[PDB]
Amino acid sequence: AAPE
Amino acid sequence: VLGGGAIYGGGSRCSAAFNVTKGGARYFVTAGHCTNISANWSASSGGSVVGVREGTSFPTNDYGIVRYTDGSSPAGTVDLYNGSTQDISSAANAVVGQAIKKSGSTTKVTSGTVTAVNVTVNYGDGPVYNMVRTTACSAGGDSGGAHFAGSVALGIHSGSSGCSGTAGSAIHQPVTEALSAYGVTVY
Repeated sequence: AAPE
Repeated sequence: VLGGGAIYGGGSRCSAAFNVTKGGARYFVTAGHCTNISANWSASSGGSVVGVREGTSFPTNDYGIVRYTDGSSPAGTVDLYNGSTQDISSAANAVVGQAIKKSGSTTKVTSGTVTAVNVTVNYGDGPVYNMVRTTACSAGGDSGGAHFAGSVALGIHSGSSGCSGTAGSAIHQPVTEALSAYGVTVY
């Protein structure tokens, strides 16, 4: 998971 | 800017979630990892400032709020990127199995199903708590975009672990927590  | 519309600050593009109000003034909420980067926000890369940051929280949560300062009174709607918009008139928490849509400025409107609620998500910056996992596709620049079902505001797009075809992983911050944090309501 990564911030977009 | 309408919900799901592009916003620019710190030389980066994010998306707004929903137009909100308190005290007769207009604000928009977006992702905290976006308002952490800049105090001034524009609706095009080198455009005039439309609003200034009033609060931000990321990590732990992922929400922030920007006060409009250009005198506009935008409609409380979400852009469907097809000439039309979705009117939003309430806010609620999403539930497992619910069909949702997200609107953001990179992948425009995509759709999916909520698979889990109250999830802790570990980003490189730290954990964010009480998140919602969906199967909606998304990509960078979509954070801060609107997660919604019909006229109901559900969440602020935070991030994902990728998408192939229609099988996405969009994660959202519950919008009700940001609305209570700032004493604001959708309209």
